[PDB]
Amino acid sequence: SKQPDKQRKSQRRAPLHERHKQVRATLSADLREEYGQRNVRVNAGDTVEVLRGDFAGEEGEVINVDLDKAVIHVEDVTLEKTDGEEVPRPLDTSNVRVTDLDLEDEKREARLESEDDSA
Amino acid sequence: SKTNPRLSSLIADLKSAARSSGGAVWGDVAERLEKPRRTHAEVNLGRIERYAQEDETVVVPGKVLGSGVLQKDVTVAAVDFSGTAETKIDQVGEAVSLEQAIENNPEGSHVRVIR
Amino acid sequence: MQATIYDLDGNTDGEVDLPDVFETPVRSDLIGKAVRAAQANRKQDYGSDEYAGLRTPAESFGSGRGQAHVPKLDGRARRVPQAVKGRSAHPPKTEKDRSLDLNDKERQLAVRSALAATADADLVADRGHEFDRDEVPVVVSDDFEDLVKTQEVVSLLEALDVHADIDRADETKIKAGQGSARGRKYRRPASILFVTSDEPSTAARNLAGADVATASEVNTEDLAPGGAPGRLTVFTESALAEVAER
Amino acid sequence: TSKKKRQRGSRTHGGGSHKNRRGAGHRGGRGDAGRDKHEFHNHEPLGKSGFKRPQKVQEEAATIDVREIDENVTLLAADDVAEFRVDVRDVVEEADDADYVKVLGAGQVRHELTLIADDFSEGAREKVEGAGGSVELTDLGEERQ
RNA sequence: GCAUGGCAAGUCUAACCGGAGUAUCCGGGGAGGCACAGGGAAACCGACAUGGCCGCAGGGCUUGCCCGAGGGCCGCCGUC
RNA sequence: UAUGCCAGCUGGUGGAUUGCUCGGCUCAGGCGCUGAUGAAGGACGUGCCAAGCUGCGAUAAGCCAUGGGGAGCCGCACGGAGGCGAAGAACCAUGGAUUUCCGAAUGAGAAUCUCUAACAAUUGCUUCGCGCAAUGAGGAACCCCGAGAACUGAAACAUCUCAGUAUCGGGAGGAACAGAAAACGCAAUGUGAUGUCGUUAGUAACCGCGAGUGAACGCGAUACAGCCCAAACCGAAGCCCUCACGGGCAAUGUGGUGUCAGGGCUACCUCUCAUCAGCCGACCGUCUCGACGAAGUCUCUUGGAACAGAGCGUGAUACAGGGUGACAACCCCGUACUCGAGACCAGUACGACGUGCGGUAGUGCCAGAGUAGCGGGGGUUGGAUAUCCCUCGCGAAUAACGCAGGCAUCGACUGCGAAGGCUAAACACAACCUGAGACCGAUAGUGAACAAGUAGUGUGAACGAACGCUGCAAAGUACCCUCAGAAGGGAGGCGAAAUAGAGCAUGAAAUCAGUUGGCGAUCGAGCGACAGGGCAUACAAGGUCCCUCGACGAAUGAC
Ligand SMILES: [Cl-]
Ligand SMILES: [Cl-]
Ligand SMILES: [Cl-]
Ligand SMILES: [Mg+2]
Ligand SMILES: [Mg+2]
Ligand SMILES: [Mg+2]
Ligand SMILES: [Mg+2]
Ligand SMILES: [Mg+2]
Ligand SMILES: [Mg+2]
Ligand SMILES: [Mg+2]
Ligand SMILES: [Mg+2]
Ligand SMILES: [Mg+2]
Ligand SMILES: [Mg+2]
Ligand SMILES: [Mg+2]
Ligand code: NA
Ligand code: NA
Ligand code: NA
Ligand code: NA
Ligand code: NA
Ligand code: NA
Ligand code: NA
Ligand code: NA
Ligand code: NA
Ligand code: NA
Ligand code: NA
Ligand code: NA
Ligand code: NA
Ligand code: NA
Ligand code: NA
Ligand code: NA
Ligand code: NA
Ligand code: NA
Ligand code: NA
Ligand SMILES: [Sr+2]
Ligand SMILES: [Sr+2]
Ligand SMILES: [Sr+2]
Ligand SMILES: [Sr+2]
Ligand SMILES: [Sr+2]
Ligand SMILES: [Sr+2]
Ligand SMILES: [Sr+2]
Ligand SMILES: [Sr+2]
Ligand SMILES: [Sr+2]
Ligand SMILES: [Sr+2]
Ligand SMILES: [Sr+2]
Ligand SMILES: [Sr+2]
Ligand SMILES: [Sr+2]
Ligand SMILES: [Sr+2]
Ligand SMILES: [Sr+2]
Ligand SMILES: [Sr+2]
Ligand SMILES: [Sr+2]
Ligand SMILES: [Sr+2]
Repeated sequence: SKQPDKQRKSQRRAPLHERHKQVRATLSADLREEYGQRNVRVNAGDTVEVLRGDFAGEEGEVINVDLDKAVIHVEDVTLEKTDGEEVPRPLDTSNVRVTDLDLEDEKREARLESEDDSA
Repeated sequence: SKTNPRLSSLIADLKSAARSSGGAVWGDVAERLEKPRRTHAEVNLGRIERYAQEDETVVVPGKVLGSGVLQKDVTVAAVDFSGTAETKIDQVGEAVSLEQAIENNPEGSHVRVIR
Repeated sequence: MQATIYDLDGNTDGEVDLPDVFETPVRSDLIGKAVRAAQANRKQDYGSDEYAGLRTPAESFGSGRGQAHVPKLDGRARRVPQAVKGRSAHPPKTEKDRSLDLNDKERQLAVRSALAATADADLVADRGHEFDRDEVPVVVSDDFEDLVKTQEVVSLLEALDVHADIDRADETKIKAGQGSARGRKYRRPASILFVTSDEPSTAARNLAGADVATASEVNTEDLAPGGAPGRLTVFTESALAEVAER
Repeated sequence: TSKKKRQRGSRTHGGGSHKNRRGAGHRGGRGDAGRDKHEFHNHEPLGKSGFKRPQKVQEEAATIDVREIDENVTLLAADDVAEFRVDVRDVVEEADDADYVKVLGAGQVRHELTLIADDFSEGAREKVEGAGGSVELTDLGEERQ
């Protein structure tokens, strides 16, 4: 709807299958040309480049994708705890760009290459 | 506190002429138009026909309405005329805006006020 | 008077008689009234729950315990307007008539008057619109309706030295206040109004601040947004002629 | 600024002592209470008067004064012009939901007219004839005797 | 009641119908209301688009003298 | 200088203010019945660890199928351990499985359990056997049928009013109810079932003729639709159960005919497209859900972060709204366009099957009784003589008759056939779905943004709160010292900020601690206003002020 309360609400309360769209990220120039799409759902296999936060400029493999919190962990994009341990700093896919896809799954690859559908 | 910008300008123009030319009617008419709308003239043709005379411009400090019959060939000057009024008047004389009259007669001479 | 017709390239292509209505004396008070009424007529009825604060058997103890005679329940004051959780004394009511009447003649006069304000460059410029043209409104060949791409309307407006107004409207304002909590965060200047004849211009409608309308039903509001007369308009060959009998 | 808008801070909002604006006692009773006692003034007096005939035994005549007819003779070009001849029935409005048309004699008649109507008043005729005109009583008008 | 505004011997549409940019808005809809004649319980009858005199504003003139809307005092008319 | 007064400063207390919105409020459109095939509701269970909420039911946050979906998942809820998922999980849609006990609660009983095969109870059919069936209870209001106040108004009060309102009893549906004239009565050569909306109209009518109460016909609209019996004349030509056999019903009449364009019958003309019954079966439209979906994440500067400024560029049938570390059409979800499905419209419209419309003449063959109507007594209504109903009593005609047209009777005239029945659409409500907003913005708005009908009160009926905000990211503070210490403190680490460190954005006043200026242990009380002195004062946002003399010099006015 046009009402802000309903918009945020339908986003926070969206069922799991509707949350994939909350972890989508724009594709690199090459990939957009290759699959005829502007973006895709970031997978734990993909490689990505950070374009906005304090880690803008870095690239790395996606190590985790959390649909519950709609965020992703990217290798080496971490924070140093008090005890010294190194933990990941969650990223919104909206500040990221996919530069390499993990197509180990026929379905995803098939979905990506089809035209009537987007992956 | 008039709302109509045209009525507001007509009043200003009426004062300009009364003060510049040797007209006392225009300033007089101005004063009446400044009064509340309910006091403005609402005259039918039957009244103009009864008290007007040719070559003497009839001045109505209000609006002219179409009831009655006008035969005399007179020039009626009013703030406004109803559609029918302006039609009947033009058939045997002429209907003019108070704005034109002020221009063709800034001195405001040979004029008869009717209400 | 006469109005110059323009082709999709922006080049002059003849001219037609500007209909008499465009000579109607400009009446900003009547126009303002017409807009005021249209704006009020779309407002929704509202009001607080009629039993709000009244769902309690709270009673006053009267004199005797050194307390004010205020209805209380479980040692808590209630119901009365001065009580926290008490009823609203004179709240908004659903039964209230929030519409405004307007005689048809008076309304129609306003439309004609707003149409006429459209043919006065000085007024249009006073209203705020940006443009480097002398003749107004802008009249264009009926082929304008056949356009499809927004960008194609862009080219034409640039050719007509009128695109500057869209640049003006290409700035949204994030309003001060809580309207934002209700979906009214943004607002923006009103730019060009496109009046066609068969259907509203789908090609022009998305332009910043643009409004599209049809000659048979263009109203005081699109002709004078907010009640301010003199909107930079662009008519269609046939629109111009159709508008003549409004 | 309206009167209402200036009341804040006044305490009594123009009511005088704050003991005045209470219930109906401040109005001497509700509605028309006391119309024969404390507030009898200017009230129509008590009592019955006259009677009414049944609504379907009542006749509502459609009337018109010669003045109206006569002032619009030329304009009524869509109506006979002889040595004017006018059937009032085709002139009077509301001449359908009326039981008949009657010509009244208010005003002057500066033309010779041949009027056709269900009924005329004495003065209506005196004037119409006196101006070189005539009056024709319709068939329905044949209810005088 | 009043102030403002539209139209004016008329004025306004109501429900509702069509259109559309779809609660806005454009067009249509005069059913009906109020006004355009009154008086009389009723039956029933049915009036000054001016006849006289004052005179404010305003206008005119040869600068007191004319014309004098509105207004004032009367006549006269309709009806009981 | 104690006790102390006034103002401020630093820190607290407190949670105002500003900003924010997962909640309300209101409007609009759509939709709309559930239950003995055991509902709605409740109880008790159910998780690896599980108190609350949610889900579920001993198969217990779930089992199966088909389609969608997709590389993740194991609810709210970010734990530990562990597990599931390419044998395609999660999740979503549709259909199915499981579905404890109490509950209409139905074998009997009982505070959710127990005792010894159960439609308990009332009914219909009946194979007279619970064999086949029905009822019961629920639902926000809406709807129909009954029972029916008072405060109040009348400035008292009794008729009247509040009001056929509140509340009570019974009952149906998705809508109800009404409905094809014994009508109307703009009286007519006129209208033509019924709701409803606008108007007629605060009119007619009522009324301590007071206060007050208050229609209708008509008209303009919405939507439209008309039919079936009883009897005459026929007289078993019939219906129900069962696969069948067979059984039950039915002469106290099943079935045919017929239904005011009256009908039937006898004699004829012509003809059927009326009606009734059944078959088939939508378009469109509306509501919802879904698929697809353009174009920057370029430079410099500031910043913790660019969504800022400046510069360059792009889409737009898309510049609605939201999200993203700050003002985003072009980063993400969407949005426009186009497309798909379900629901409603509707088993309706259309089409087709069968039936057969209608007209003439004759015929006193048929046509609804405690009725029509009158009287006694009440209620009710605008209903006045002239509303509608109840009750007691009386009580008719038979179409060649009868009722109505606002007092009664009789004639005339006009209308119409009561005492049998059914009937779509247009209208009410808001539970449910979706959308919307000059509504409120956490003492507001719901009682309820939070454990909310929660905590809690009352024997019970019933009553009933308060509590929103760390941060961009938990990076949610490692190590050390102190201490009885997982407390607290100190030092330290993180972050732009810890004066963001847990009811953790901001942080008012009242007020408290410490402290600065002024006053202060010989002095008097609306706490001040106006003058004038002391003391005090970083900048900024005010820059004037003082003395000699001179110029001007009102009223007044000298030694
Ligand atoms: Cl007049
Ligand atoms: Cl009468
Ligand atoms: Cl009728
Ligand atoms: Mg692809
Ligand atoms: Mg409240
Ligand atoms: Mg504010
Ligand atoms: Mg039992
Ligand atoms: Mg009383
Ligand atoms: Mg009563
Ligand atoms: Mg009394
Ligand atoms: Mg009543
Ligand atoms: Mg009636
Ligand atoms: Mg609250
Ligand atoms: Mg805080
Ligand atoms: Na309550
Ligand atoms: Na309202
Ligand atoms: Na008071
Ligand atoms: Na009318
Ligand atoms: Na529904
Ligand atoms: Na639990
Ligand atoms: Na179940
Ligand atoms: Na049963
Ligand atoms: Na049995
Ligand atoms: Na009283
Ligand atoms: Na009393
Ligand atoms: Na009474
Ligand atoms: Na009529
Ligand atoms: Na982003
Ligand atoms: Na009654
Ligand atoms: Na009786
Ligand atoms: Na009748
Ligand atoms: Na609060
Ligand atoms: Na001082
Ligand atoms: Sr979750
Ligand atoms: Sr969660
Ligand atoms: Sr006492
Ligand atoms: Sr007063
Ligand atoms: Sr009170
Ligand atoms: Sr009074
Ligand atoms: Sr008295
Ligand atoms: Sr009429
Ligand atoms: Sr009109
Ligand atoms: Sr006079
Ligand atoms: Sr019909
Ligand atoms: Sr009968
Ligand atoms: Sr009679
Ligand atoms: Sr609070
Ligand atoms: Sr509420
Ligand atoms: Sr008690
Ligand atoms: Sr520290
Ligand atoms: Sr001096």
